[PDB]
Amino acid sequence: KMDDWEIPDGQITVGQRIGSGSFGTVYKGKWHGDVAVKMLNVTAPTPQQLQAFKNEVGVLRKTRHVNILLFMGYSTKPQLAIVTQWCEGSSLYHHLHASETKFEMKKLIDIARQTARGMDYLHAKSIIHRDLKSNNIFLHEDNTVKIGDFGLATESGSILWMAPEVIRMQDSNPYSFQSDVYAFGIVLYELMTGQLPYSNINNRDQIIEMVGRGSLSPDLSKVRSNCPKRMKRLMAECLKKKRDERPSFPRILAEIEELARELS
Amino acid sequence: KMDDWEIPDGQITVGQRIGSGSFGTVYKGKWHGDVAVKMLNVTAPTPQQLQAFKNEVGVLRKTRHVNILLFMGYSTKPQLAIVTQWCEGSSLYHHLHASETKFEMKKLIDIARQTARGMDYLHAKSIIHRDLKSNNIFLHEDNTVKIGDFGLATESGSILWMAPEVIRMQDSNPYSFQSDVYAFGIVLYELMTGQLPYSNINNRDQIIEMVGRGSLSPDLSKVRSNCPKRMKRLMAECLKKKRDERPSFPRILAEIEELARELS
Ligand SMILES: Cc1ccc(C(=O)Nc2ccc(CN3CCN(C)CC3)c(C(F)(F)F)c2)cc1C#Cc1cnc2cccnn12
Ligand SMILES: Cc1ccc(C(=O)Nc2ccc(CN3CCN(C)CC3)c(C(F)(F)F)c2)cc1C#Cc1cnc2cccnn12
Ligand SMILES: [N+]
Ligand SMILES: [N+]
Repeated sequence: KMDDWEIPDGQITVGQRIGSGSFGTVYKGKWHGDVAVKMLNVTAPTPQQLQAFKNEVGVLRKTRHVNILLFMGYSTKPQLAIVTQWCEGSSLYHHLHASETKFEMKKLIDIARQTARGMDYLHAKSIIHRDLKSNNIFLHEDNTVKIGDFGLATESGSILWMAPEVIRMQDSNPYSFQSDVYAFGIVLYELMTGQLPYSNINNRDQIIEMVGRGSLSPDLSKVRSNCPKRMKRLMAECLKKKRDERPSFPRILAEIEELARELS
Repeated sequence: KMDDWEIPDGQITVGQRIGSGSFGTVYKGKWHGDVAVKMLNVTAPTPQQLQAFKNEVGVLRKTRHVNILLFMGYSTKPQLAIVTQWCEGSSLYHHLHASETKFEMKKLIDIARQTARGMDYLHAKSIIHRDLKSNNIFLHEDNTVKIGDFGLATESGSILWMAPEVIRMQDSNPYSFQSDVYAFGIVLYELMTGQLPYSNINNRDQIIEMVGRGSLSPDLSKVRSNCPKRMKRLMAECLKKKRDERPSFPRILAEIEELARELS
């Protein structure tokens, strides 16, 4: 039952504020070591806010994997809050797009590989991320990928990871395993090029229209010269405009693991 | 309910055998990346073996902390098995007592600190380890302590970590939070001296008798010259012959965290 992960009031020490976001405000904290606490920052949660809290706790409780941010518990007083492990360092987004760090290809592949492990796990439990993007991939201790859904803005933007069908939305719910695969394709692009797609287009509404219609797609000729050819091909497959031509994660993971195994 | 963490048959790939032990046989495996699988290696589990399996799953399910080995799931077919994350490297025992590695003091303190985090967490949930010893402290990636209860023999032996009251056993069940604190004291000794206590005594039965009676205790004059004085004092307190003079983990952890914070 849910109360097994309830942390009684008074035990958590809230420290430095990290950021407010779409899912609450995040702090560093102490509770049997370092933790992160995401607070619903709100005077009277409505029943919808309560349901959403419950939903996040419910899904996080189903995850036990080294590449999924570790859920540790929740509290309902002093306020609504979710507690996770504390990750040191910063996001993949931060490393690629807003830092002097340039990773070696082995490391780039290892990041890809870990990210694929996490996603394969989530898909195996029928969990659809919907917000996979480099800013939701934390490089804990610069080494271990932790996927989360942090809701913190970068230093929609996020429309860069959306599959064509997600942008078009001609049915109610266009999200799927295959849409997460597309987003993962865009993370691969980021890794293998160092860049965000469509850097030479300055109108987010044209990017939206054009990706939706199939007239614009990421320029794969930009991948670095030492990107393995099978990586570039997998990326192309993850980015297929037609949802059902994209591969599934078990195959994605196996093929990346094969690339990583060869580079010693 | 328990079945939420059941992994269906066929999904796990069992690889290299690691060791048989007191709690089953351990293999490296693949399941959405690397895992360890501990197999009950047995043709017809008795009801006691089944209960013990359930007990291990039940306790491991209550743990979500970065310094407790991550439980991931179990199977009941092909055989009884528990699945955890795969730890790279080796045990603390291995590093201190059977390797060329000599750690710096900062690192030794950080190991102490992480181990204290894990133990404080387990005690906060009323979990008594009973087998805390350096061979049950894994240094994952040489950096992150993962406490488990692996049951694998080293390259009782384990009587070295037993508090006097545990050896004497004048009541049925001499185990407690305070007995885990003593064992942690002996891990501190290992860290700060590089050695097992009582290396100049070759009769395990005399060590047993004498620790039980209070006539023999670890020689703390052996700690390395750069061991902080407050560390040496905490170790002395964790090793108190009288159970109730030993500190609790919240205090143990706070004082180690204070030592670690000062060394930058
Ligand atoms: C305190 C906290 C609480 C919660 C979460 C959080 O990630 N929530 C989460 C919600 C849902 C899902 C899965 N769903 C996605 C939606 N989808 C519709 C359904 C499936 C997942 C996922 F991991 F499974 F992806 C995570 C993160 C933080 C953090 C933190 C933290 C830790 N270190 C640092 C360092 C700097 C900054 N922050 N930080
Ligand atoms: C597959 C597997 C399954 C289970 C366990 C296991 O640790 N079980 C466990 C049972 C009980 C308890 C707590 N109780 C102690 C008793 N006490 C009476 C009650 C409280 C805990 C603890 F972590 F909480 F301590 C752990 C470990 C392995 C492993 C592995 C593995 C992973 N990487 C490697 C690399 C090399 C070798 N092995 N390996
Ligand atoms: N990082
Ligand atoms: N290690």
